[PDB]
Amino acid sequence: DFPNNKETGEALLTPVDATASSHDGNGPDRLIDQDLTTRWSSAGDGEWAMLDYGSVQEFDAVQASFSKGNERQSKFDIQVSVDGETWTTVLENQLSSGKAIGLERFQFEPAVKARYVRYVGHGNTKNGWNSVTGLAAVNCSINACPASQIIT
Ligand code: NA
Repeated sequence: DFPNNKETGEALLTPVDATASSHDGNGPDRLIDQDLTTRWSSAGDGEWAMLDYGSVQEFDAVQASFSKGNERQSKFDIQVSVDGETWTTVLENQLSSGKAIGLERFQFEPAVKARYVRYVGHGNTKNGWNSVTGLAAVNCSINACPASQIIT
């Protein structure tokens, strides 16, 4: 329902750091490697993974791909922050499609200011695991927001 999305745009920004509240060895670096075969995994409600973009940027969406994303739905919020201390929730009570392993986009408007973007997990529809294979913040005004990342 965002009709101004485009199929091409500028390169996605590269985070300067990716961190997490915890993980099982499958660390948050595996969010940012453009590889569906690697994941961040952390069990429990409220565990998080955070991307630091190094400076304040504007974003109106995330794209995320989910472990076993064709078998179960992941539950999550997205928060952002200018300073890394005060957080704003931009997406709440999100649910992945449960219908694909590739990138899915979760978009809002308008774009907001953020240096730091974080995925706050609430497990999945089968169990408490937060297991994500890819995460990136995006700005649909300047980056591609492909129709193929709307799953249904
Ligand atoms: Na990965």
